Amino acid sequence: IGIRLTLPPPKVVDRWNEKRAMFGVYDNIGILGNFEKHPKELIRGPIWLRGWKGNELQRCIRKRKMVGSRMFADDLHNLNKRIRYLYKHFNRHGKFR
Amino acid sequence: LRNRVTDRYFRIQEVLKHARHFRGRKNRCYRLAVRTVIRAFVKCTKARYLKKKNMRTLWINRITAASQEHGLKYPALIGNLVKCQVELNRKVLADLAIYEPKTFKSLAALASRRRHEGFAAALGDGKEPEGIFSRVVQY
Amino acid sequence: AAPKNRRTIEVNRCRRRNPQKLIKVKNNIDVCPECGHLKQKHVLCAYCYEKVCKETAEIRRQIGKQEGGPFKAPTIETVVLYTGETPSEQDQGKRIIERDRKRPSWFT
Amino acid sequence: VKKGFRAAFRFQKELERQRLLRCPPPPVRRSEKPNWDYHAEIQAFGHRLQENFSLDLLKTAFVNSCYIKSEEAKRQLKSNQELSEQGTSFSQTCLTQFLEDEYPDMPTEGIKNLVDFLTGEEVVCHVARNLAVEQLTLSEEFPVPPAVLQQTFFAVIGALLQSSGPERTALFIRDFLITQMTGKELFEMWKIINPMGLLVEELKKRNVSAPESRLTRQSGGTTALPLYFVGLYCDKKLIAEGPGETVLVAEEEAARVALRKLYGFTENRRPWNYS
RNA sequence: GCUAAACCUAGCCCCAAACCCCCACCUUACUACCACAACUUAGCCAAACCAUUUACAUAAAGUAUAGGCGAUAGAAAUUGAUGGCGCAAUAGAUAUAGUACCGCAAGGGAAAGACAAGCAUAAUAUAGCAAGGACUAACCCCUAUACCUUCUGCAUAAUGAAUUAACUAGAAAUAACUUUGCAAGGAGAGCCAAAGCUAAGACCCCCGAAACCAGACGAGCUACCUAAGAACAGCUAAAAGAGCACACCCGUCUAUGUAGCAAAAUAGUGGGAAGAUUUAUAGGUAGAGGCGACAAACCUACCGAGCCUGGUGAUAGCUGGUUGUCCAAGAUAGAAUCUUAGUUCAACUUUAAAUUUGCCCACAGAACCAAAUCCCCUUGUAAAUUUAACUGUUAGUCCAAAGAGGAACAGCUCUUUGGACACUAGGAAAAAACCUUGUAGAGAGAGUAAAAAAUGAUCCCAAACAUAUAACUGAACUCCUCACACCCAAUUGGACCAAUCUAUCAUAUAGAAGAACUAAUGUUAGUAUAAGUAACAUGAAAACAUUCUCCUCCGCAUAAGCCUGCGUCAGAUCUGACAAUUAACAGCCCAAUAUCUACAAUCAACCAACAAGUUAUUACCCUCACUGUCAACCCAACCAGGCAUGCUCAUAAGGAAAGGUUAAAAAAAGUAAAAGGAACUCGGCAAAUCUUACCCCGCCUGUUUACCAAAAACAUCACCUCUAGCAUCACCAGUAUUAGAGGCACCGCCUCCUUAAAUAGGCUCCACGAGGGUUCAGCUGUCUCUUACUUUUAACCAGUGAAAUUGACCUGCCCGUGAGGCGGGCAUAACACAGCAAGACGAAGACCCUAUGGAGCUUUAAUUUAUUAAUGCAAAACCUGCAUUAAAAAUUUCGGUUGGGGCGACCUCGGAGCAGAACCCAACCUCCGAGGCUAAGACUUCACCAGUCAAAGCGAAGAUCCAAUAACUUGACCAACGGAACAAGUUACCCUAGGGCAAUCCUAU
Ligand SMILES: [Mg+2]
Ligand SMILES: [Mg+2]
Ligand SMILES: [Mg+2]
Ligand SMILES: [Mg+2]
Ligand SMILES: [Mg+2]
Ligand SMILES: [Mg+2]
Ligand SMILES: [Mg+2]
Ligand SMILES: [Mg+2]
Ligand SMILES: [Mg+2]
Ligand SMILES: [Mg+2]
Ligand SMILES: [Mg+2]
Ligand SMILES: [Mg+2]
Ligand SMILES: [Mg+2]
Ligand SMILES: [Mg+2]
Ligand SMILES: [Mg+2]
Ligand SMILES: [Mg+2]
Ligand SMILES: [Mg+2]
Ligand SMILES: [Mg+2]
Ligand SMILES: [Mg+2]
Ligand SMILES: [Mg+2]
Ligand SMILES: [Mg+2]
Ligand SMILES: [Mg+2]
Ligand SMILES: [Mg+2]
Ligand SMILES: [Mg+2]
Ligand SMILES: [Mg+2]
Ligand SMILES: [Mg+2]
Ligand SMILES: [Mg+2]
Ligand SMILES: [Mg+2]
Ligand SMILES: [Mg+2]
Ligand SMILES: [Mg+2]
Ligand SMILES: [Mg+2]
Ligand SMILES: [Mg+2]
Ligand SMILES: [Mg+2]
Ligand SMILES: [Mg+2]
Ligand SMILES: [Mg+2]
Ligand SMILES: [Mg+2]
Ligand SMILES: [Mg+2]
Ligand SMILES: [Mg+2]
Ligand SMILES: [Zn+2]
Repeated sequence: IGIRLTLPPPKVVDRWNEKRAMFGVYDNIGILGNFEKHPKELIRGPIWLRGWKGNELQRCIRKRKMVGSRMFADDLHNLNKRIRYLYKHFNRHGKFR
Repeated sequence: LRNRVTDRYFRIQEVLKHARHFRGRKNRCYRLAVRTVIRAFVKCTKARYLKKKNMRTLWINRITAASQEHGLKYPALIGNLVKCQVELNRKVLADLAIYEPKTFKSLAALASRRRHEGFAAALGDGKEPEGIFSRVVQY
Repeated sequence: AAPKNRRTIEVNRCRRRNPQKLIKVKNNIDVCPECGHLKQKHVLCAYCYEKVCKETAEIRRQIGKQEGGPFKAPTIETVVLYTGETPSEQDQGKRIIERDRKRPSWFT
Repeated sequence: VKKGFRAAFRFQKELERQRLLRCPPPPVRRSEKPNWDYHAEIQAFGHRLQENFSLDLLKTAFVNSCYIKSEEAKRQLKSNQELSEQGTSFSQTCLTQFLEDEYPDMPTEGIKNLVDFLTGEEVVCHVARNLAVEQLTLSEEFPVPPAVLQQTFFAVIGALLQSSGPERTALFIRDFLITQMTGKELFEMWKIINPMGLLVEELKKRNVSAPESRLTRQSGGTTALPLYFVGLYCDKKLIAEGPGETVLVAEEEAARVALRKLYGFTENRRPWNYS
């Protein structure tokens, strides 16, 4: 048996808190603001991902370049190993040549 | 764990419910219930053909019994009722033999009559007048 | 060798619950007609035997307390007498093992 | 804990379903469960049978003295006695007429027995459960006792008669009560004992000597599964033939078949004409 | 009804921001207190080997450039810069914890907290993949060869699964296609643009080697060595690697044991036992290294190369797996390849799109030297070609036919035309390959197709029938009433969708993603089966004080090790509290300087030897502190094993071989045995008895393969050969009668009988041998030929209670097919218990082949001299740089078809029969050689790369890369001739991944 018996507590979502009521506001700051700013300049998050996209290999390479010299030793060694593996995989393994 | 099947129970019971009436461990253990249930449904599908074949052979047997009760084999009865243009099938012939003996007696008499007419005609020389029951009716 | 297939619960039930393996109901129990305790026919009433062994042990404790140490098997018969029982006329010249409780009704 | 809600609710519903198979609830009046309005229900009862019941008479044909008394006692209008009497009396008379005209030779004892069977509790309750009389009828005890269903059913027939006249009521009776004779043999409704005596009586009334019982056919005389075919005769002419395992039982069955043939109630009689 | 099943949070993951924190302790760490020093990543991995080589903001740009110009590598100038569609106790950190526990060590590394399977209630009744058609009826009747994966299909041919629950396997570009925006321009700079641009949508898995390299940890086992210690009774013999034989050490032969008492023991029988012996204690040698009386022996249970961490998610042309529903199209030309276990191209398949001919096909037509084939007008048809875009299959089996090879046979290799199979269904018995039949659902309707015999070895095999009119029976084929996408592998297209999160509703529309398990000897947890089976334990009586019977190479102490581990009390069937082991024994030491310090020990005296074994001066008049002290004990996971020394030598000390019973088999140990005494057997193994003789090998004692070989191997005195003229770390505080390295093995001598019978036995050279062979005599249950009794085991009662194994089983025999399960016969009420070993291909170890797997060994296989040593030349009597020669190593590889694998040939191109008549078609089948320029259209060696013909017109009559080159272009090798730039022999020590109807003849009529 892998199914619960009593009902879960009700997850109450407040669809009108501040974060949801104001979602998206200023996502047209460029078109409606004389192009002073750009939408990407509102993306809050990692230093090395604000307004950029890519597969895991490119993401790891970018992380190494921009914060590789600030990383803890073991995390950085893991990152280098990961880049090595992904290089081998994306460049030698796969259905399509 | 991001996504885990939360309802594997119902997918199991969909297959066990068809196995409660089995015998052994293969009525509560899925790994065996599945194989035997699948064999069960395959036989269930494939068995309709045999159902038709078997009911027809039962009817042929019952009709042979009834027709032998009146001194007349089964080849004669069917092969000489059609020569009288009676399209009674075999299900209803069996039902008549069991549940209406005298009607079947009459049908057997008719078959023997037509058989005799055929023998008499073939024994003769030429196209002498056809038998009183051997006259076909056209559409 | 080793088994080639698990044995099902059905075969195991036809073996384990076969009559030859069941515990038989005993046809030889009854009640001590006088004493009124359970007993088998060919065996002593357990309660009576225990109440006899207790007195035998007490008598033997007195015997040990009187003989002193080991290696003192007497060369005469022995008689045991309970309270208020003078040595009878037949028991003179036989060692007496005094006890300090009224003689049991079952001691004849 | 697996995160989710759908499987939990689905399992709760399945548990409730299982819990409503073991320990089912005590059955209760359909007039208490949800989705009930008496007026629409009674009007639909009318229109369903293809009959133009007068609404007031039909309303008072489903109310029983028990219900009136219980309402009077529970509080700290007409009842259906008269309609029930009219309906029962008319039903008896009309069934007698039907059976007499369909089966002329049958004796008055047999016709009265058939009429008691069809208007009895065993068949009236069956015809009253499968036409929603128990749902509309007012009483104390649920399920309504079969006697109360019977008296309410004939109250409804009485309302039908007082409303739409005799002929339509006769069609109603032909449609629901007489149909119950379908398949039943005669002596499954007219329960009798000592059939040979009754055969001898009827044959005497027609001035012919009592029948001689012979042994027509037999197989397995000595075994434990015999078959004796006993054939009554009446001055060298057969009038019946019966099977059995004992010769006594075969003679009894020969008497039963002879009685059926004389009373015109055979297995292959002209089937009742409903058109 | 038990067992269980359920839950939330304790916490954690990824971001953002901010730069983070009394005493004792480097000696033996956690100890109050005395005279040296630290300062290039190799290689797994790609190139399908491998050797140069191979990765550690945006844009310019994957451009310049580098590169066996292969795989791949790759700039710069300039440009400009508090949170969560995260986990929620098998997840998230390994975490309640780096604790418990494993390991000597480096190091490894957990678990968990809040009516599923299994059973009981309730054992079963002929028959059989356990179901289906059904039926009034559970069985009985008819039908019916388990699932996954791999091989051409596989009856199970083989692999995997006891069973439940949880967790467990498709990540992304280049183009294309679809839908939006804008459109000669698109885009929020860099880019593209001859309808394109911008955005989105779609597509590329999991587990597993032996290995390699680097840095740590290990000599508490074992090999050897060092320092300082210890043991060796008694007898015989007196200075001896002496004889018999205890302690001690080893481990010859047999039996027990084989998850055992023990991951190598027990009992007997054996070799040594004053020495080359054995042994306690501390130290040393460290992994291509150590050590080695060389056996590839040993270096912490597994060493032809330790172990741990890291590179490491090594790589794997090899094995195994790969998870919802439904539909549809869908299969066997060939070429090259260090290549035939694989890849690329083609052929075939699929989708989308464009266009118009495609298939069949008569008459005509295709050479000189039988079947048929090619080509098209019509005709029946509706398909075909072309374009854009991907994957997948590829060298299959059987049957008819024509050939080549082996007879015209060997169920034989190969080529060709056709069919079938790997797709449905019915028949010939079972039946992939023969005959009949396809497009799919419901029917309790119908018509047919194919389809029946004539006249040697367990146990024959449907039962029967000579003569009543020939028709009937028979499918998923066809018709009938209704409904329709609803029967192929690999692959490809499409329509739906379970559950979770997010946005908006507040189950739907969308967006997302750790998104679905009948299967990886998967992992974790639960419970089964074998199974209440195998195995284990407590001497007797009693008055619980005691007495009795029997046993021990045992016991007491110190040492080493361990650390409170049967003392009291109180709770239970082990938990807590309390208590204890008192120094005289043992450890913990020493003020400095100079001086000395020749002769053994052995009852130490006789003989005899060799292995040769502290004080004087100066300074100090201080006193007992500190620690060990227990036990039934330590190393072996808990234990018939291992454990140094002193003393008791059969016990003053210590213990208990039988839980109760009965006295079956088979098994184990022992005792006895008539007559005969090796006739057993490979052999006198075992046992009983104690004698003799020879032969082979080795001179002797000794040493060796811890755990299958103790030897005829190693070592060894003796002899011989080679090298070396000599200082303070080995040889060596040595010096040619010395030291090191080799061969051989003292010494002397030379450089026909046996048996009745027989394939066995019969350079000299004493002594010795658990060495090998033979013989005499004896002895005996080895045997002729077994038998009895005892003990353990055993069987039963009572307690405690495993493990391999297991798809499901409702688990028969015979014959046939290719066997408990299929077919045809036979048999058949259910159920324990004890036996047996014919069958369930019943549950480790070998042998053959393969891999452009791994690791070696040798070399006269290729490449090198980096390191060392000589020289030679420059550099200021020594070191630095360059060159040559060598040794020492280091890296690296082992082409293809094949008698029977090996031997040996051949490997590219060309011509003749197979392949009779367009094209093509194999051979280690059949027979032989070769190494002027421009330009419509075409042919081709079944791909590509190459190759071939050519009207007109103008002018004259064996690849790529590299080097030399101004050049016009040029060559050898690449002949393994689609070519690694340069690599052989071999693995009896090998390791991993895997695969496995007879020409010639024998015999009878
Ligand atoms: Mg049919
Ligand atoms: Mg490589
Ligand atoms: Mg955890
Ligand atoms: Mg964990
Ligand atoms: Mg259950
Ligand atoms: Mg089998
Ligand atoms: Mg298995
Ligand atoms: Mg040592
Ligand atoms: Mg891998
Ligand atoms: Mg391969
Ligand atoms: Mg299809
Ligand atoms: Mg043509
Ligand atoms: Mg069809
Ligand atoms: Mg839904
Ligand atoms: Mg998943
Ligand atoms: Mg599994
Ligand atoms: Mg057993
Ligand atoms: Mg036992
Ligand atoms: Mg002390
Ligand atoms: Mg002292
Ligand atoms: Mg002590
Ligand atoms: Mg003692
Ligand atoms: Mg004992
Ligand atoms: Mg015992
Ligand atoms: Mg003897
Ligand atoms: Mg020796
Ligand atoms: Mg020896
Ligand atoms: Mg027991
Ligand atoms: Mg067989
Ligand atoms: Mg048995
Ligand atoms: Mg290869
Ligand atoms: Mg290799
Ligand atoms: Mg040729
Ligand atoms: Mg060719
Ligand atoms: Mg070509
Ligand atoms: Mg020209
Ligand atoms: Mg080649
Ligand atoms: Mg070639
Ligand atoms: Zn008593």
